[PDB]
Amino acid sequence: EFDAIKIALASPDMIRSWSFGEVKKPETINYRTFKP
Amino acid sequence: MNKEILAVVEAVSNEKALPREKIFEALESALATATKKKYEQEIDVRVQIDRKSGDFDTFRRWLVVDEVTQPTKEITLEAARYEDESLNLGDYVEDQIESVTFDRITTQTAKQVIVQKVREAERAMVVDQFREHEGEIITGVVKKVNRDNISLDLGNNAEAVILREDMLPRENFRPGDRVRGVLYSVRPEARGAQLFVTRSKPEMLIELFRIEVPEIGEEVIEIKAAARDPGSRAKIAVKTNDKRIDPVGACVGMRGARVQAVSTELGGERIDIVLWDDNPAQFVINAMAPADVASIVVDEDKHTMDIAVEAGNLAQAIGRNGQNVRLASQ
Amino acid sequence: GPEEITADIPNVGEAALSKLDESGIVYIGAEVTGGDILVGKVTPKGETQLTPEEKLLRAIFGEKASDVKDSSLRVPNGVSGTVIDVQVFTRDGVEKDKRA
Amino acid sequence: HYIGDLVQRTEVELLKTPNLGKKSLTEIKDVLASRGLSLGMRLENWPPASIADE
RNA sequence: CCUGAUCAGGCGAUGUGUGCU
Repeated sequence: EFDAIKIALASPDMIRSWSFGEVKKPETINYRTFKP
Repeated sequence: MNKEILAVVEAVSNEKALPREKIFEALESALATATKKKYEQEIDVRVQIDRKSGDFDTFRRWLVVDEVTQPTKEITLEAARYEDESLNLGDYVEDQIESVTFDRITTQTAKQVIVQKVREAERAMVVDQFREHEGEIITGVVKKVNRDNISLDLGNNAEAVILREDMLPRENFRPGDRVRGVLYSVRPEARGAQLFVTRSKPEMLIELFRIEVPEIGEEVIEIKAAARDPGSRAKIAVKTNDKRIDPVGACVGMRGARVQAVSTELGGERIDIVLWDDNPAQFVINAMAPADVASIVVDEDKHTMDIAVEAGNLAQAIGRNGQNVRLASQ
Repeated sequence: GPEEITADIPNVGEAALSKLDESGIVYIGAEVTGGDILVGKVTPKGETQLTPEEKLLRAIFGEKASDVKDSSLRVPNGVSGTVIDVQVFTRDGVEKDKRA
Repeated sequence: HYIGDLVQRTEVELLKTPNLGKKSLTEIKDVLASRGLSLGMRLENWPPASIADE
């Protein structure tokens, strides 16, 4: 399956490739409807 | 007359063309069934529903009998003598009413019974969908893998099943594989009926070659006889309708690309398009394809026929289980 | 909204709702085991969605209630005992039942 | 006065008398629902086998 | 897993102790 675990620093190109979107607001969860 | 049932009848997404007043009566009978299911006296139920106002009422029954069980719905003829014998044996003559109950337990019971009646209406409409064709050459995609039967999903939520004795002996189906067949029966099983097919008849290959050949529709060539031992071996004799045209060449396509595709409809059929001529002598001699015919005798009174051939041709003209020979006979 | 302490709970048979009274608090002196209902308390979950069948049902009964969750107190799984005492507290502005 | 004698005649035979009224028939079915009485019984006069003298 | 009739509804970290090995 795998052979080794490798660690290194993370360039910002790589960090933008991990994600699936951007977060822009501090709002947690809606009220009266328990949906984000 | 609250007019809630007025707008409630005219929802009308799935039951517009379905019976609206009958669905209203069925929902009323479900609610009255729950209302029976809350008291302890086991009395039968009757809801009475109005179309003009929308409002309704709940009546109890008395259920004329010659017996004593179900005693809150038990009546007899000597008790009908006080009604001057007007009741007959057996009737469900109602002689009582009930009023109302809020009852969140019974509210959940009404929701469950309404889901049951909605399921019944769905089954009824699916049988109505089957009633508009009643049986046809139609394809499906099987979804479930049961024992000696395969369940098939089709379009517009209709379904079917394939029986194993209706299926091939060796060819075993698997999900993701499409199967086209002629359906021939809808037997009423428990909680509604389901479609059943049999994709093994010569009708299936016949309609497959009709959908395949463009000369088959336009009467350039006629399909004289289609004979199939299904899955194993098959020989069909066809001729051109006086056009000097290759019937095997037109019904074969490019490099067998009709019939070898059409055999894929049967699931591996060994099919032979065969020639046919004017008199039954040359037509049967060419329907003895693939073989060589030296001579053929026939009897004009009683329909009997005899052929002779070499042994290297006799092995080809006989067949394993008489498939070629019974094929030419039928 | 507020939460009721009523006896008419959905989704449970008579097996759980047998020790309760008409008010929804278990009888003083009743042998209970692990897994039974002591106080029947249902909550409004919030409306949040409705379907054609519940629309039809809401026209039939006229009940507003109608999307209700259960949050009944139940005996922790394993203990036993016989209920010897029941205390109820209400803040002002609330009506009192038969029990209080 | 005893429900056994009421059982000795059938319920239809009870219905052949105007001494029974409308609510009385409901009371008849309500008592007979408990499977104790009015099931159309017949004895010799009073006693069955377990109704023996001892 | 638990509860009811294939569907619905239920899965905490810190700190303070205190007690056992």
